[PDB]
Amino acid sequence: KRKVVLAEQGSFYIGGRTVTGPGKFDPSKPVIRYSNEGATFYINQMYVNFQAPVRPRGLPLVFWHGGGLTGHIWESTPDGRPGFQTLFVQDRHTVYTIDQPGRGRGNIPTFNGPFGQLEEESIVNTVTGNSSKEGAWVRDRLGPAPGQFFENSQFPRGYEDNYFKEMGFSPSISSDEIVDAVVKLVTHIGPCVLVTHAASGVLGMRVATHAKNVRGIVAYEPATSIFPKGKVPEIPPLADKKSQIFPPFEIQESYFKKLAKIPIQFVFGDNIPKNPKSAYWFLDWWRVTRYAHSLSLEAINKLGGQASLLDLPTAGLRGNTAFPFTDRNNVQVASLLSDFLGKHGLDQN
Amino acid sequence: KRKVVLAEQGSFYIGGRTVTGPGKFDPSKPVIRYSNEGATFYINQMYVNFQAPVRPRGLPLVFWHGGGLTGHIWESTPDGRPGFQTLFVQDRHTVYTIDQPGRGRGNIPTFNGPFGQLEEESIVNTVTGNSSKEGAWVRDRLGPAPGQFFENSQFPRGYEDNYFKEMGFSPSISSDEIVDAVVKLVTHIGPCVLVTHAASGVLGMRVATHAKNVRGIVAYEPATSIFPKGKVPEIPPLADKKSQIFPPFEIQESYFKKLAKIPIQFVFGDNIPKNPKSAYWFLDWWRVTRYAHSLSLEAINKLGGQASLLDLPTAGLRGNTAFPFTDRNNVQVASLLSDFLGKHGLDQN
Ligand SMILES: COC(=O)c1ccccc1S(=O)(=O)NC(=O)Nc1nc(C)nc(OC)n1
Ligand SMILES: COC(=O)c1ccccc1S(=O)(=O)NC(=O)Nc1nc(C)nc(OC)n1
Ligand SMILES: COC(=O)c1ccccc1S(=O)(=O)NC(=O)Nc1nc(C)nc(OC)n1
Repeated sequence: KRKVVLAEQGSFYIGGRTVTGPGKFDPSKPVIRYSNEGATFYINQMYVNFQAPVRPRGLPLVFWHGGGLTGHIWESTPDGRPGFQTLFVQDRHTVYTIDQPGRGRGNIPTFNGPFGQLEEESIVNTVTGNSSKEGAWVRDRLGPAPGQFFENSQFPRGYEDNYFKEMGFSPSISSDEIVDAVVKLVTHIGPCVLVTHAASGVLGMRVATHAKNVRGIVAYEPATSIFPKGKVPEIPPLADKKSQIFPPFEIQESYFKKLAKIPIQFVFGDNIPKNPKSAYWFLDWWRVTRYAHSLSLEAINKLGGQASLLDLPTAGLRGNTAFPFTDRNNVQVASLLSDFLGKHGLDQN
Repeated sequence: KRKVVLAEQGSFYIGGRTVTGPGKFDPSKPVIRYSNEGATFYINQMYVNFQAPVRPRGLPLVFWHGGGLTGHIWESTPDGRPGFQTLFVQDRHTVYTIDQPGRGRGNIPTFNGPFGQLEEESIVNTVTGNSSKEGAWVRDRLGPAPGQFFENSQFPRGYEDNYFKEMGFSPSISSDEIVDAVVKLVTHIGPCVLVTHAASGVLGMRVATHAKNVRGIVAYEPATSIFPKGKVPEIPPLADKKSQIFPPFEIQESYFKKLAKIPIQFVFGDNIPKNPKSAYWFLDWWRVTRYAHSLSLEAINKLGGQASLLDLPTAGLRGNTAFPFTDRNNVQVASLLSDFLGKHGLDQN
């Protein structure tokens, strides 16, 4: 289960831009100084790792971590079992894993001065936000409240510290610049499949509308829905009658229609309530978010698309959290991803 | 050359602590708030990646990136050639690569509020520092000034964008907590060899004094020298008559003496001047820093140690920058590391 034969592996940086400070650089003066003087900074670049099997079959897969995460989530589970990177190299696909701009090995754009500030220019905000352990517990549906598990949970219990340690903040890089980096990667790779998660769901949909090389999308528990501009359907508030899900992203119809040209599957785990749940905000949020996604997929299919929603319990998999690819049954989740790739000819040369 | 066979690979988090905000978490209230209310945060943890060959021989190697870097520098060179991770798995060692706390996939400790601030506590400073491309160019001895290359340079010229994109800022995490994370890793792995670089040089020396499982150290271009407390020798200022090298780190003699029990090699590349160089601050800084290291190694050897300084040009390798393990001749640099491991039996079971 653990062995991997790689024809090659490596990593590289792609995308980003530069910004410059005032003045000029003098090599005779002391170089280590609290100064942006004469300085060029590379910002907003992305880190990319690849592992290629011997005799690859089908298209390369690009695994794109969710919000506050890194490519670690595709390498191993919190309890140390193989992640989708190993499983899909064994399945004879070349596997790319990224750390998007602002996360992990991607660039965090800060300089000499208050965080994110280059002289009088704010590149990213000095004030950050970040989830807590308690917030992530309920966001990821480990259970209804921090420290409590659903009876059926597939989470690797006992490895809570390892799991939460993988999460962190993201600086306020524009989503446009994150999408731009991945479009550039897709141009470099050629035809490929995006496998996204949570926050990267909407971003991968956007990439596909800018990059014909994206030949398929599988999105685990996408966090933000997408619709044609001016065609957002009625979406109810949450059960508290005060809160809303994330405002759906709206794109020009000419771009939205490109989503009808490739197979797209959204995958949801377990324990999303069918009925309003005012006592558990994030459970209710997932109910309405999943509903919004069902309408988004319906809109793609009304344009001639092939967009599907897979609820893992309907496939016989019970208890999955919002990270099904690191849960205890992740091999069975991977099997369902292999099935999708195979049906759509994405595992053939 | 590119093929690699792994018995297993993976990644995990280790080390760190938790800090908490005020109050209690309520799962019925909107979870996504600009608030540290009832929040627990994991901070200062380290990311660790491992790749194990089939039938390893000798001790595992722990590659520890320099300042502002990540484990990427051991994965691949800027022009995409195999890094030391691949080369040493091929050489039958299990290889660990880390992103230390504050860098890459390691934790950046920030919350809801100004960067680094958890309510009234400053976990790390809101004001950051960061090198520029121009500063790094001269720091790493690509040439005497930005845009210029030393004759016979082994830098992968043409891949400057890739190279500089791998560098970034570090938040003000205490060095004690960075050392602590690696001590914990060394306890987890067992007997091992540390391979350090620039800023991580002094940190690896510190780890060895706290961790008997460190059985050898190879340090590329270490940035800060280390001496027994009260026993720092006279070190001259730089040629500009005003600047100094980094204040040497001082440790109690009982800990310093632990450095005499293991083989230690410091490795330097090319173009460090033998004579004062007022016009090029960082070249002169390297001259005096290397001198200080020569005295540190002598101090270890006078306590019965096995410490040595390897100047790559004396071994027949010309043109190396301060990242010799990513230069064009990195295979030959790796061969010298294999030689060190073999001399001391660190490549035998
Ligand atoms: C991996 O999960 C997602 O991708 C994900 C999944 C669902 C919603 C949102 C995200 S997120 O990551 O973009 N953003 C996020 O979680 N932010 C956040 N911020 C605060 C301040 N508190 C909390 O509490 C949960 N969350
Ligand atoms: C990888 O190199 C080292 O490890 C390394 C090598 C030699 C010295 C220092 C470092 S460092 O990385 O700890 N710190 C550093 O470089 N800081 C810095 N800060 C500013 C503000 N400007 C510049 O200009 C160079 N440098
Ligand atoms: C690393 O060295 C330098 O950086 C370096 C150092 C000094 C001069 C030039 C270079 S160079 O690399 O930019 N370019 C170079 O050498 N060009 C060159 N072109 C021809 C056509 N013939 C010869 O030499 C006969 N040289």
